[PDB]
Parts: sequence; C-alpha cells; structure tokens
Amino acid sequence: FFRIRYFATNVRCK
Amino acid sequence: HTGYVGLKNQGATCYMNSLLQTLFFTNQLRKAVYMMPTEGDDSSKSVPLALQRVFYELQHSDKPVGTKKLTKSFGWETLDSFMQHDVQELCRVLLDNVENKMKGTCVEGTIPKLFRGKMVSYIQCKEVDYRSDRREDYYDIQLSIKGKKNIFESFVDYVAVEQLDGDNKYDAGEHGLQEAEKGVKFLTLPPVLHLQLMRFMYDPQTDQNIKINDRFEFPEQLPLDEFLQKTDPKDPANYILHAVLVHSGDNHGGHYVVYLNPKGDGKWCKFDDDVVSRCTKEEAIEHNYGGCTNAYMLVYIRESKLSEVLQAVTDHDIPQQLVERLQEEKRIEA
Repeated sequence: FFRIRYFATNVRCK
Repeated sequence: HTGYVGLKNQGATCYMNSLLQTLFFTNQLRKAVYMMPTEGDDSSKSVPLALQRVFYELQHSDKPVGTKKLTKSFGWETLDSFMQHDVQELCRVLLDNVENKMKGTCVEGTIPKLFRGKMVSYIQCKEVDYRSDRREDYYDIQLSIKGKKNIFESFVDYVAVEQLDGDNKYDAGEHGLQEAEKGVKFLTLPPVLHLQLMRFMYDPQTDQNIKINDRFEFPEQLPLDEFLQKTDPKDPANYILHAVLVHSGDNHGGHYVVYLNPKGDGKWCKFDDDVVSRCTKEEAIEHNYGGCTNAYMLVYIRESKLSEVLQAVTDHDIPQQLVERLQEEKRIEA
C-alpha cells in the first residue's frame, strides 16, 4: 500500500 | 453442550471461521446452498461443493469441523492469503461462486435477494442546473468510525453532502468548472445487511497498520428508515442484530472471534474457533464496543424478512444425491 487506506481487519500487502 | 459445533484452527485463517459461521446460520443461504447441482463437480477445485461439505459438517458433526479442502478450493492455501485480504473480499469470493453456480437452476438469484441493495451517488451543481446521477449495487457497506460515537453517526457521515468548492470544483463538461455537492443516498436495504466497521488504517508514513480501538456503539435493534430515500410504510427498515465479528488485540496481536444469536431469539454464544460456549448478551454486544476487544463487522437481518431468512433447516432439506456423495467422501477418509 502507498496511501491512506482503511480496512476492517489487519490487512497486509503482497 | 451448546447445540452448535465449531471450526478447526488449522493455521492462520483469521476471520474465515467467523465468516463461515455467519453464512452457515444465514439459513435461507444454507438451504439454497444445499440445492446447488454439484453432483458432477471436482472435489479438488469446486468451492460450491466445498462450501456444502462445511455446511453439512457444521450441521451434523459432533467434532470440530475442518476447512482444509475449502481453503484449497479457492486458492487461499498459503498461510498469508487471509492476512492479505479483508473479510468483505472473502465473502464476495464465496458468494460469487455460489451465485454463479445457481445460475440457470431453481435457486437462481438467491444471493441478490438476501445481500444485494440499491445505492445512488449524485453530483449536483450549485450554480448551473446539472446533475450526474449514478446508480450502482452493493453487497456490503463500509462505515467510518473514527470520531463517530455510534452506528447512527456513521450512517449520517455516509450520506452527508460534500462541498466541491474552491480548486475542487466539479468538471461539468460543457458547463465548465462549477461549485457542486456530491453525496450518496440509499434506495433499498438488503434483508441480510453486512456492515464492516473500519477499525484499521494504513498510514503511508510508517510502514504498518494502526487499529482504531475507540469506543463504537451498535444497537440490538437498528431502525434505518431515516436513511432510506422514499421510505415506504408497512415495511420499515428495522433490523435485528444477528452476528458481531470481533477482533481483539493491537497492530500485531489479534484474534478473530464471532458472537451469534442463531435463532434470532437473543440467546448468544461465542464461537472461538473450535470452542463454542454460551455467553451473556452484554458480552456479545456492549463488551465489544471498545475503549483492546472490539467488533469489526456486524450482520443485521430485517425484522420483516427475519422469519424466512432464519427458517429452520432440517435433514430433509439436504438433497440425497448430495448426501450420498458427502458420506461417500467420509468413508474414503477412514
């Protein structure tokens, strides 16, 4: 990720 | 000792066990999932058949239920797969495949009937009289919680009108740059309402997430008639709380548990993977507001459609050709 983002869980990148 | 059986924790599946219990107790979904013609599918790669086995095993097995063949079916066998997706993405993966499998059969259009809603998002110019309406569908709503005290305050922030003034004027095309107002309005709400609360945020500054453990309240009964455009009497948007998906921990530690009142009677249980236990209604609702343990997803069901969504599912609802095929598979495991 490279921007302010929201999630419902602890989402990580790939 | 609870009447309900849990799911095995076979590694790191996070929210999956919580989501499977939510969909399994969506009884109209469960009975419709049993109806899918899957006699000729491949057990290694058929996720509609894979979801049927988990649902049949959740209904019959006295021992904790395995999900290894289900995780393999939609390609999330890597232990990092569930951390690299949100809970709404997984639900869309399951619902897309059962709805595509239901195409052309007697239980076609189930998924849109339970989970689909109609949404409009507009842009209205202030000076000139130009408006760009945009109708689109949803199967789940993402609510903002930072600063917002309860679900009421997150729904008003979702519909609030944004001012497109300054160097942010709307490109109206032939009308040129124009001050405008953008917003979203709800047309219909689905009988089964999936609501994900944004309890997590990635800031780009530090390369890590951040958890909102701020207090956020949700009611047992949620009247949403105020936010509906063109409200109709004799069918208010009054919803009843069914599931509350809970994540406890910080930016690193985290455990995913779900609380559910199966029959819709307010009798709550905690589903901690393989351990299912009765719990107080306060532990399932008010203890999960936060302020750390708190909820990240909420499932509501319309009171009018409550009875048919949570209709009792008996063994006769499961087709015998399906039954014989699953009990086949069980015999070859031993």
